Amino acid sequence: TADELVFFVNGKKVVEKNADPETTLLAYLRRKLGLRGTKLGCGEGGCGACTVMLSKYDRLQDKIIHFSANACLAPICTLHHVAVTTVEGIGSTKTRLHPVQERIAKSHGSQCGFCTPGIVMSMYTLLRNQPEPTVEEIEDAFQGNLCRCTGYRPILQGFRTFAK
Amino acid sequence: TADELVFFVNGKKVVEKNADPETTLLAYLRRKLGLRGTKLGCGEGGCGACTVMLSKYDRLQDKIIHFSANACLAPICTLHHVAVTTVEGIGSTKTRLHPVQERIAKSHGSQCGFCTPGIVMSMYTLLRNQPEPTVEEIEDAFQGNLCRCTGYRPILQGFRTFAK
Amino acid sequence: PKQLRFEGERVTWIQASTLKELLDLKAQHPEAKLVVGNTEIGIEMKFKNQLFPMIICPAWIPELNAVEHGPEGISFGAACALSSVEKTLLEAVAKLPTQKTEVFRGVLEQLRWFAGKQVKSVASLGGNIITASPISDLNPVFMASGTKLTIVSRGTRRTVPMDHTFFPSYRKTLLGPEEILLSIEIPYSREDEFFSAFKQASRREDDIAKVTCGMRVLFQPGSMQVKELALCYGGMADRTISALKTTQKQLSKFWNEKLLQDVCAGLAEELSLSPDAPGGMIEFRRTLTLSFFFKFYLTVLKKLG
Amino acid sequence: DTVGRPLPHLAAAMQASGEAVYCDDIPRYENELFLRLVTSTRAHAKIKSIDVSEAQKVPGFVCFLSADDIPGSNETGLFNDETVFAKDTVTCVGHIIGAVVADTPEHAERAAHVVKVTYEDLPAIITIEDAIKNNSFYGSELKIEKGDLKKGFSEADNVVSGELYIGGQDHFYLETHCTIAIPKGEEGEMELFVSTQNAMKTQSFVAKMLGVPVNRILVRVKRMGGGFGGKETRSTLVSVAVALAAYKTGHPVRCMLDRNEDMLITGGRHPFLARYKVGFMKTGTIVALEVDHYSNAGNSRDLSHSIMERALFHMDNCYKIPNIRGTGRLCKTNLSSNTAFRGFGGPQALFIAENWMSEVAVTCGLPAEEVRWKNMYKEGDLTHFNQRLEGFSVPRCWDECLKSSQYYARKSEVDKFNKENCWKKRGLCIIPTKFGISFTVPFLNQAGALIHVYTDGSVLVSHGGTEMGQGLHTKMVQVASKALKIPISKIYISETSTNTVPNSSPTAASVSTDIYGQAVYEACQTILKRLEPFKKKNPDGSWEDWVMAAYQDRVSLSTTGFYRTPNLGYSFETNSGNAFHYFTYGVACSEVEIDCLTGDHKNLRTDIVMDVGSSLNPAIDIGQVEGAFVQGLGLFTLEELHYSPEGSLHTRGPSTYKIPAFGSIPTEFRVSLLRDCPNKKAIYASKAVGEPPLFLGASVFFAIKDAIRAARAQHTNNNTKELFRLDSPATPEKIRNACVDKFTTLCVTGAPGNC
Amino acid sequence: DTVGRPLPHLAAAMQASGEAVYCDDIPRYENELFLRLVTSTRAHAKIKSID
Amino acid sequence: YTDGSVLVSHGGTEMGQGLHTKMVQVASKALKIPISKIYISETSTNTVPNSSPTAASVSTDIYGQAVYEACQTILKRLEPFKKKNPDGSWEDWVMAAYQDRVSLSTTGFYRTPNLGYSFETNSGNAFHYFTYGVACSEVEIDCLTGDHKNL
Ligand SMILES: Cc1cc2nc3c(=O)[nH]c(=O)nc-3n(C[C@H](O)[C@H](O)[C@H](O)COP(=O)(O)OP(=O)(O)OC[C@H]3O[C@@H](n4cnc5c(N)ncnc54)[C@H](O)[C@@H]3O)c2cc1C
Ligand SMILES: Nc1nc2c(c(=O)[nH]1)N[C@H]1C(S)=C(S)[C@@H](COP(=O)(O)O)O[C@H]1N2
Ligand SMILES: O=Cc1c[nH]c2ccccc12
Ligand code: MOS
Ligand code: MOS
Ligand code: FES
Ligand code: FES
Ligand code: FES
Ligand code: FES
Repeated sequence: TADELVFFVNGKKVVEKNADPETTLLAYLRRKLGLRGTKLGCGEGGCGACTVMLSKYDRLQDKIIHFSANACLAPICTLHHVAVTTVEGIGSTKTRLHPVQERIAKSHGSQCGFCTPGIVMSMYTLLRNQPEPTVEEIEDAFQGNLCRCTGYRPILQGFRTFAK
Repeated sequence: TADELVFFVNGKKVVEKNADPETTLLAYLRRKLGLRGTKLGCGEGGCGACTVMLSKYDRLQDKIIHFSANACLAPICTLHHVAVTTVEGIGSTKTRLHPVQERIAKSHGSQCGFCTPGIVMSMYTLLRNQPEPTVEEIEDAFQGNLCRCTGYRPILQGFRTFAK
Repeated sequence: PKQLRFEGERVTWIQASTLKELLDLKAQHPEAKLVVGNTEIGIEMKFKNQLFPMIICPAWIPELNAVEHGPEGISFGAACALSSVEKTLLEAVAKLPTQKTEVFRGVLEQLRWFAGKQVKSVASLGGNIITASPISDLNPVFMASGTKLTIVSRGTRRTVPMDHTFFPSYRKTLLGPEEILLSIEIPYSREDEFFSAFKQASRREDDIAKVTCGMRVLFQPGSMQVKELALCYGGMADRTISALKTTQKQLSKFWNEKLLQDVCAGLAEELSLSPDAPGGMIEFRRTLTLSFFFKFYLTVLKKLG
Repeated sequence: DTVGRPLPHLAAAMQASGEAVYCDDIPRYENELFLRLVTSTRAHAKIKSIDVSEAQKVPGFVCFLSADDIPGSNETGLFNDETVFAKDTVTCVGHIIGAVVADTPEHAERAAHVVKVTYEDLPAIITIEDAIKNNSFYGSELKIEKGDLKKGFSEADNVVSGELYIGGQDHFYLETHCTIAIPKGEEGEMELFVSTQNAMKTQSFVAKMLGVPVNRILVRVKRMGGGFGGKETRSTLVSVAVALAAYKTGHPVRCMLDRNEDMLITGGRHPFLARYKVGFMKTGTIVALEVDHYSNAGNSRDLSHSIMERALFHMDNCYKIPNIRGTGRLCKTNLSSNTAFRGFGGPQALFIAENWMSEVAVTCGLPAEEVRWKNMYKEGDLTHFNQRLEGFSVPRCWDECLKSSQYYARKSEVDKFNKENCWKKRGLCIIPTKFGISFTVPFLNQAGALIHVYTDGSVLVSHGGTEMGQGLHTKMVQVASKALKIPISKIYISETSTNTVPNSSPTAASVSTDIYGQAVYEACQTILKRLEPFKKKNPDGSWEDWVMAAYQDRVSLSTTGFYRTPNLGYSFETNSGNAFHYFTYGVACSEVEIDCLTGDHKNLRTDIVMDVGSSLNPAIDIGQVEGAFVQGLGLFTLEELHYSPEGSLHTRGPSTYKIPAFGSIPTEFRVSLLRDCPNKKAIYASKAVGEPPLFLGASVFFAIKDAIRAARAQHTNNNTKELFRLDSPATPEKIRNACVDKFTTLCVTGAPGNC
Repeated sequence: DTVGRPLPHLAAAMQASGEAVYCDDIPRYENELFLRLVTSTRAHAKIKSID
Repeated sequence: YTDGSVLVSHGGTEMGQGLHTKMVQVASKALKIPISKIYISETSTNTVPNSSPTAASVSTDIYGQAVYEACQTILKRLEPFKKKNPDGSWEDWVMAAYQDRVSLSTTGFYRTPNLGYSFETNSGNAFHYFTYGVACSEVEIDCLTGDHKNL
């Protein structure tokens, strides 16, 4: 007889009464919750298209912590009492874009657009931990994100505006 | 603690484990089974757009009986061990049309087509009871079917070919 | 927290709240599979069609997440994320004298261009170790440094330094069916002790034929005379290995051109690859084992001077 | 008028917010099913049995589809030499044998893995060498010849001959192949949503497999998360399978490939082997060239022939060669069929050209830039295929790149560095390129549009081209706005669809802006012609006023537009007629530092000058230059596909196949568009930009080769005119092995050695 | 040339078979919702409140 | 399309009156090809914009003319290929046209001439023409009930 799985997505409570241990967060977001901003690019942790932010109250540090994770590899069964933030949780064209989203778009950092949600979430996570990053911290933030279209220069240029 | 409802649609077994007494056969056919040949035209028994054939074994008469019914008013809960036949159960353009279907089409008995399934099922039911009906039996078969387009003449003329 | 049970089509998952629970469940079901970050298990299930009908997640257990500073080194619970290890070691390097942080600096070098922030935030330290990939960038450093592993089951507890014997065969470690890795102590460097780590800049096969290494030398006090030498390599076999035959021969020798010659001759022989060895790149890999040692040799000379 | 302004890509904000819809983002129907391909694990074998008994046990399993289920035809592919589903024999690892259909993609995946296939191996051919030895080719030799090779070689002071190999490339679009197919249940009707550059062939191939007329099939393409040529034809592998599932079940069905499936099944860039011989003077002037090209085509023809034609058209790069013979052969092998990839045979031929040119310079003991400049075409020269070079801007790009990159000063610094460092070396190279613009098949150089102006004055544009991130819809909106003299805010493009513009060519060859821009322009002209009387009657009224007046006077506000590129048609049997409309040109200079002990390297600085005529949108064009260059840098230096001896791909995802990362790009990365160079031959004086810059990535390769030469001077021997073979990609393995020293030779161990 | 001939309505066979698709016959998306109008019960009136 | 199959779209909608049937008959006559090569799938605002409602009984008249005009445009474009291959098939001619980069897509349009009645001058044509008919009916009434039979 199974326990309920309880987590949050974009501030909203999810009660999953019949969690399957095999279910990934990416599958859950896209196919149960209908939040399709987060993408599948490889399923093996190398491309970052599925990048989300995770938050929890770490009982051992007595502190709220925020970090990035590949939704394609995160079992939902690891997420009890964790808060998930996806690209649609930080801004939209129907409300207002987040500065991260505005800057990558206006700086010509998005061509086909398929990698853009993952990169946005990598930058957002950095700013959530460090609102005054250095140029150096900004490049290291993207080792887990691949883009086939842009050659990366415009993405870094637009984001460097957040530095120091 | 509810019992299972078991019936048949076009020769296929339906096992409803959670039947709602308020569910009509028309709603079940269209919105659970996805058999959309049977139409809603009034929901009050007057138009026959939702006509299907029901078959059951009669104990008192010691035979299988066949009769027509308005799916819009048939509770699925009355149908335990009854066999339902819809328009898709008698023929199709992907396999072979039933004679009733071919004749109404070729005789100009179908304009917008919305009443055609119900009329087909009324004529089909008659022929299942009486393979050689009289002209008089043919018109009576349709007191419960309305058509707004044809003025009825071509439908009766086409089906007259089954008579004598 | 309390223990949770989730039930799927094929898999039962137990979220263990305490160490006692974990050891009880592992005694009750020795075949139960541990999962922390799932960065290896997820790949096994999806791509190698492995199925583990019982999974235990120990991520919530305090003991598996503890970071402890001791007289001999820094102890990390086995569920600590690599990002946390990296942060702790960077702080240690920043505050402690260079001579004490030679092993830490080696770990940090191996973590430098190692997966994104996403992977490092959930990949556990113990997970990398027990995964036991021939091309783990971490196990060569842990082997060369004699990093101590505390291993526990219901009614057992033992602390062993990692050495060549810890990886008996492909993807296997010297753990019992019931045992779990509790904590990992990365040692302080001593006086007259130096360390380097290097890795190949390319990978062409899933888990073989990427050269990666840890190298340690301990000299007799104030000397250039070798007292201990350890050179451990991934990507040269089906497990992490130590060039023991080569290093044993250098004991009491002095750190000079003759030692460079002899070690290079030893490595070429001891780590020799057949023309048809899995992963290919035969010449390149041999050249790297020697080139990495050369870099270590020069670096140790600069540290000595 | 926004033409020439750096307007952001129209969907950029929605892409950043995760609101832009890609194929798999489309909501699922209540009854929609999922397909997973079942694929060969053998390079070449007879199929003896397919066992689905274990797959039927998987919860949610619907059916297994194979060849016997097809109602129409199992014959498919551009040249009708493929199967939809393999029947008796498999001819590559990854060869599609059938498909599982299930209620979830997880269930489909589970079921597909437990389908058991039994095989009987047949002799396989995997490498180009295998193919040559076995005479295993598609069709006959392709050739272009000009001048007198004997005579040319007689007059030469020096002759250099060699062999060279360039590995292939996986597209690695971030969005893999995907199709949704919706059967209507009437008259064979089906509506498909597909990530494809080729809605027309998708439509035809589906219709052919089903055995229904083409008019029954509607194909819709909103956008792709990248194509790069890999969705020009190979997308039909998934589309046709999913269409069959839809037909068979009567349910909607979809499939999106996992990365590992996509890399195995869908084909990549063609590997090339070249055998070459060049004759040259002591000055470095070229007098004779012979090159035999061989491509690894895989297990069907697909676009292999046209790819080799383009290779042969670019074997000159930017150099005048009076006596020349190039040939090409397509190798038939038991590997997934290779296909279009950005550059389309061009980068391979250009790489081969720059390789022997590099050896000419070394042999003559002259500076490479001097030798390249000396041999460059001039304005008005004929290529080896006898096309005149009109508007030849390479000399301008060259001069400006030399100046802005400070080439000569940086060359001295490179020499200084190499003087002072033993185990690290720097290299620096400057490389030109020209790229012919047009499909080499004349009939594909046609384009349609359809424009409607609604009674509120808003305009809906439809054209044959597809958006894959290159900003085509953006540019078409900019063109329509300029043509009609209304704001971009009044114009919209929703998608590409076979029921708005029929018979479209694939979105390819870098010409979409040129041809759809013309089609859109012409349609706009027709609209203006119709509105002119209303404008005349009300010259101070608004667009809206004119549109409403026209509507009330029963003037049609809907029109087609069409364009066909004029004066095209090259003959191999005369060596005359225009192969291309014009050429796009550019120059790149790159500097690298190599670690001689490890084979790792740093990209220090790259400067690019590109002739794109008068850019419709400099932000988009600079983006295309940068993106293309980085893909070329990947081809030449990072990306390596690796196969078992049995012909099975080992490198099936980002852990084992390394595309350029954030940290891979040149530390200083500069791109300039050449000024004051209008192109009379295309829309609003612009030039095609998509593919031409990719080969410039080879500047990194030749910088690396320069650095290796320095390492060899340091530790290998004393022969400054030595030619060593360096194949592509120049991976750490190749770089390290080339720096021959006391380690590679084992001289450090006390052994005698070749250093 | 069929102009002037009594060709049956092109969709008649599919209409007789229930294969012809009308608006509500279109399958529903997984997330598709249903609307019902709320309507006046008075010929002419001020709306005071809606609960 | 390049198989010779034809897709017709027009501003009119099908409500049971057989408009698409008639449009297919017209297209088949105009193009001189069998009705089996022609299809009408639906009516849509992204294929034919600014359409009048399907009303006033004139849909056959006006969409028939529009379809006829588009068909004539197609025939004109195909004519040279017919002349090069006079023993050939429809399908052969269409493929020849495609490969010679001749467009196989066209619009058609019709505007009814000479309409414009004025209520302030009582002149100008209100209608294009008039349709006529006569009916004779016989009934029997039941004077006691008000029922009747249409005989
Ligand atoms: C994209 C990516 C890039 C990577 N790059 C590198 C790289 O460059 N170099 C490198 O070395 N590695 C690399 N890795 C591997 C990575 O470090 C490991 O996968 C990770 O550390 C495993 O930890 P986990 O918590 O996710 O393990 P899990 O997948 O949860 O478990 C892994 C294994 O360890 C066992 N296990 C876990 N905890 C314990 C315990 N405490 N006691 C006993 N057994 C236990 C499990 O049963 C299982 O067999 C990469 C991984 C990814 C996905
Ligand atoms: N962002 C992006 N840019 C891209 C591609 C792509 O898929 N994505 N494909 C390339 C290829 S292979 C070609 S042929 C051109 C095609 O588009 P165009 O003709 O509109 O330039 O875009 C190029 N640039
Ligand atoms: O010449 C470029 C090209 C791209 N795709 C195709 C297809 C057929 C012929 C030529 C081409
Ligand atoms: O011609 Mo681009 O599709 S390779
Ligand atoms: O003119 Mo008919 O739509 S009343
Ligand atoms: S989908 Fe590529 S890292 Fe998750
Ligand atoms: S914009 Fe296309 S993958 Fe990054
Ligand atoms: S819908 Fe009218 S009688 Fe049932
Ligand atoms: S045909 Fe229209 S209601 Fe009968």
